Amino acid sequence: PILKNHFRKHWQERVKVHFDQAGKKVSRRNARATRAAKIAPRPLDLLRPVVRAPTVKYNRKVRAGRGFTLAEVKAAGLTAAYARTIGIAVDHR
Amino acid sequence: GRVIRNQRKGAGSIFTSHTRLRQGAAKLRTLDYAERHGYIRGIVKQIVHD
Amino acid sequence: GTGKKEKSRRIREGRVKGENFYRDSKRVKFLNMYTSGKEIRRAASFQDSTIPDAR
Amino acid sequence: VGMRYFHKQQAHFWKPVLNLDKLWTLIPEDKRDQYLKSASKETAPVIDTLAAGYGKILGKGRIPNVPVIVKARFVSKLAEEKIRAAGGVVELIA
Amino acid sequence: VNVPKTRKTYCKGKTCRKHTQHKVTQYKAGKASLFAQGKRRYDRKQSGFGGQTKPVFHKKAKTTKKVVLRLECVKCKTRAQLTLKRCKHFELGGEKK
RNA sequence: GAAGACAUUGUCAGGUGGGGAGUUUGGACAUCUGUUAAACGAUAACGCAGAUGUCCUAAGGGGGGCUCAUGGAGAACAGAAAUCUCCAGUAGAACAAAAGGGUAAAAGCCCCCUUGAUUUUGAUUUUCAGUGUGAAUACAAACCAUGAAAGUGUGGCCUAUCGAUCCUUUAGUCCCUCGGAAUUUGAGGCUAGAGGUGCCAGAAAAGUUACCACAGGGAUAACUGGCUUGUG
RNA sequence: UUGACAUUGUGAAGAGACAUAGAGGGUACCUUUAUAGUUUC
RNA sequence: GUGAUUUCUGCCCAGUGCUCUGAAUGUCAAAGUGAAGAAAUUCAACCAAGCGCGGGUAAACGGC
RNA sequence: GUCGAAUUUGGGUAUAGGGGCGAAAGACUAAUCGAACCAUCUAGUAGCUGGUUCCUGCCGAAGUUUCCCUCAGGAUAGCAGAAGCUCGUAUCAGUUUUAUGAGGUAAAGCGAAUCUUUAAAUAUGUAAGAAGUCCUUGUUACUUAAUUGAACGUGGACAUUUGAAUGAAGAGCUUUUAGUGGGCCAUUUUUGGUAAGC
RNA sequence: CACGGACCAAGGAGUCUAACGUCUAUGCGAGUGUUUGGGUGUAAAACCCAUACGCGUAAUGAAAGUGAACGUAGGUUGGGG
Repeated sequence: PILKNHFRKHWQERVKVHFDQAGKKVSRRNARATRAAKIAPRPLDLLRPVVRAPTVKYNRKVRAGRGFTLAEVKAAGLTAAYARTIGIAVDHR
Repeated sequence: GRVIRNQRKGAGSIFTSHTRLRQGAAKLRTLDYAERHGYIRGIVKQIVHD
Repeated sequence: GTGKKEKSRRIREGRVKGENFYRDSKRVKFLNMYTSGKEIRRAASFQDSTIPDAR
Repeated sequence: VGMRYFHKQQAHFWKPVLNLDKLWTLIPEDKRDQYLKSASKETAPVIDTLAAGYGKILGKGRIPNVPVIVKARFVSKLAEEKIRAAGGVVELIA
Repeated sequence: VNVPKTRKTYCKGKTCRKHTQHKVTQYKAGKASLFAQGKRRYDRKQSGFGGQTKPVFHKKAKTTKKVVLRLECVKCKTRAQLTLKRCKHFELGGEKK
């Protein structure tokens, strides 16, 4: 068989090996505990909407979007600027 | 090849004019008012080798 | 530059390697006879070292 | 060899096939035996192939006698004809 | 050589499919048409510095071309090409032997 | 003072341009007949005597007729030297050409009709890796030519006469695509040919160095196997 | 080294064309003419 | 380039390289102009220098 | 050799690598010049040379084919090892015998032609049965005037002298990869050459 | 009479990686692959897991496209058991 390897360039300079895979995970769970004491009563992430995905291959599913709208926040009975302080993401676009 | 002789003149490295002993630049008098509307009288003081 | 090329000269006037604006086309075979007799390791010209058939 | 196709993206060509051999693996095991012990046009088990992740229904082997409602985007000639032998329809969902 | 102006050979135009009367012509190459695919790739590649990039063929040895001879039908007007061998003098029609 | 909407400067375009830059500057090669070649085939040498890069709407097909090279005996002109005529004539003639086969109610010479030198794609033979290119042979499906008929014809009586990739171009279909959706130009595709690489399984290419540089090869003459002497 | 474009403006004459400004004139026509204009060498 | 002095340097402008107070419609880029078309685009006519043609030159390469 | 000048020389200063400077040798430019020295790109590339580190056991080669700007090298085939798989007497063989083919060489012949009328020895093709023979009649869109035939069958009949000799550390099949692709000598035959360790 | 070797000690030459082919061992088997990431911890170990995704279960076309039972998935021949 013919096989295509792309190694003519000086590739030995740019090689990154991830020995810190078990290191950075331990250094990431210490961020989710330091944030959880600074944000002390609050649930560490905002509330996300419900969105149906594009691109015919994936439109059968449903997916967590980015923010609600200016319209869904109005129909629930609260303003947009007050919604972001309560903990609710609002997407204007 | 290398740079031929006449291409090497215009750098002025060792080809500059020898000028230690020259008396000065032999120019006419600067055209002022008196030389443009009359004459002026001058004395020759010494004539000298340059 | 654009005029003094081999492709653009022959169109003006109307194949052996080394034909130029100079000597000719026939002189190149002639002036290469001074280096003609050499054997390349193909024996040399005019020494074939072979027996012909003389009938 | 052929014509060139600029900006190809395999999301316009997602269509995995599904032979009529399988056609009952989409129903789980504990529900699988119950609809086989019913030839009822009253209760046909609805099969939604798109939720399982299958684009087109092709007819390869032979299915049992039980009538089945099949929902799919694309079916072929012998695949649709074989289900009507079992007394089942094909609802073209999009 | 010398070929006749008229020639009765097999046709295929969804109606004839038989030996019908044809008229003879000689094949000539078409216009260069510089908006083709090969010319536009060749023009973009020569643009810039670097000089000549494609090979330019020099060493010619043949003296003849093959006579290509396409035949126009007179009923269905379907044209069909046909070849001959290499020849030097190719006239057609007149001068019966 | 001079000069003036020109010069100058900016950007593209043609001409010139070893003063300068980069690089290159091949090793009976593709073929057919005879022979070397030693009773299957294959078999070398810068073995050998010779051919080819064409030619022909007939010098391709089919059917009918007929016998050639050459000699003997004869006809005003006319003889050894045209035409006439008979006797013998296994081919001693001829077939586009080298050469070897094959050929007599023919494959030759004369007349009659013609396009099978066509369309569709497979099987097989030769060089052979049983790849390609070339050339060839036998079938099937058509559609034809010819002959009273059987049959014969998929070019030349058999062996030599030739060309991939990318690109260009025509023919085929009247089809497929231009990816937000259509129309009309345009472009790209599938099928089958052409334009050519003679270093012919296919690079685009001039010299010199004794001023020379480098990686490597190869020498040593004079014992063939009685090898040399005085008589063409 | 040669051409084009840019830098690059303003005049007076000359040769045209239009826009306008009336007269005539056999929706118009078209020989005429004035001017205040925009441009072509 | 030639190489003191004395003495002498003859012929050829065809090629080659220069040269020009020559010639003029042979080739001839970009830009611009005209025509066709729905347009991209295409064919035209025109077109500076050079080249081509004509003239000069050998104490220019040279051929004597 | 030259020795009052185109002389010799100190210090200052100017020109720096495709550059300088040269009364011209391709000279000189820090013991380096037909293109200085320093460090980096750099462990540049080599189809060329040299080297390649422990023992025993088993099997064991090639210098040849076709293609290549190929001739100190590659790709392909051949030869070689390893892994094994399906089976188990089996189809066989660098060999003879019986039968039957094809050859045109040595000899013979010129009272054959002008280069074969005749024809060996040695080498070579194919057979020696079960996938066979025989009988009867089934299928078909082919074939024939015709079920006539071709081809394949149903069924029935014939065993180990079942169709010559000798032999057979099994026979068949498939992957996979190494090295090699510079050869040389002798008998016999022969070419080229006077002959040659040609 | 081709090249290297005065002698001794110590150094001294088929290595690592990405994508694969044949073969062999192991897990599961119409499926398989936990480790990008989350949970957890005696803390770069171990153990646990979601949705996806990669290869496989369908090919053939340049493409628009289409997409596998006449029959116990067939008939004949040779077949281990």
